[PDB]
Amino acid sequence: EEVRAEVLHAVGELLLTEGTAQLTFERVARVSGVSKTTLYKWWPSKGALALDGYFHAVEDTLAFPDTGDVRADLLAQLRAFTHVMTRTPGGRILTELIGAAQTDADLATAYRQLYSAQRRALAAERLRHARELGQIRPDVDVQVLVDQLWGAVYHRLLIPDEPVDDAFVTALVTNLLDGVCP
Amino acid sequence: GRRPAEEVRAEVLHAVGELLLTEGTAQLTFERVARVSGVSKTTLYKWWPSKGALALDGYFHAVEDTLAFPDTGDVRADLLAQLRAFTHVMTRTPGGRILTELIGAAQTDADLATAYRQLYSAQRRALAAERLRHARELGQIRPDVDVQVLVDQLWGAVYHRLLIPDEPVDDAFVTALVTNLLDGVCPR
Repeated sequence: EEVRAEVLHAVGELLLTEGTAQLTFERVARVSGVSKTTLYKWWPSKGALALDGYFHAVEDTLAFPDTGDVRADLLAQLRAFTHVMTRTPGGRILTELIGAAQTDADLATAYRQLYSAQRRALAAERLRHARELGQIRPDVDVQVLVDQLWGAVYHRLLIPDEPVDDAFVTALVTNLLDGVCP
Repeated sequence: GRRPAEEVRAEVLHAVGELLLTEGTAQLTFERVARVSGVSKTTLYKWWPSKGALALDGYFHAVEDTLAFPDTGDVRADLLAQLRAFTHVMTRTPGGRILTELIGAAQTDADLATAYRQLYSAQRRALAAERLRHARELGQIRPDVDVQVLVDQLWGAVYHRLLIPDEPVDDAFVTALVTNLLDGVCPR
């Protein structure tokens, strides 16, 4: 049934208020409905459950605006993205998961299937619409842009040699849209 | 001192890089390095307080020459040449896996994360930012551009696609990273 909803909802609230440290099947099984091998059938791991619950928890906050101006909408989405990544547990949640995935193939697969593939598709989609209105050159690969935008933020988060601030986010978009050469 | 002592440090670092790149990080041990180099563990422990620091320092010096920045006066050509050597190292060498797994472990090991920056990433960044600032000083990059941001939009973009492979890391990807940035992605 759609009972998968109540679970995701519970997991989402937990993740956004305290991270994954105490995210257990037992606890989730109570706060919501029933475990009964269910959670295990739907979600084979703690990471799977975390990823699924996380995706749906930030889905709306991270949705792309479409007011006709790619610059403004990209800035808007990236700023909502950086707020989630730097002001809520979202950043710590994803970096830990990304970290663990480097030596756990199933978790890596789950990360892409329950979170990253969809996020990238959502970004590429908004980018394609701009590319249609001729706001982005016809020969530009939108998937590359995703890595040069959100990817860049992920990078500073994973390897914090430099801070993720609004100036950073704004330069990301401006450098790309206007180019860095004279 | 810093001569016969630095020579010794270099030999050890060379041994570390050789072992690390052929056998992987799990195989790297102080006992193994000491045996292979002929230098006592006592000395090793003094220079590298941990296995993490040992691996990172050896790794940085093993790829240094290969990842050095050409400085021919053509930022586009030099950037493409460096990103391609970088891509080769990260995808066609054990180096890619070695580094990504250290980045992964660093996510839950504060000390390793600190060593990763001090012995590898901070210096890689400075090397890249330096090449970029040079291009800016020569006028090939707008003077109001923050080169540190560019670092994340080039190498950072590669690391990202490498850490989470939803898309492939090939030459087309590499070339697009540079053209998008240098030429911009908006018409005209």
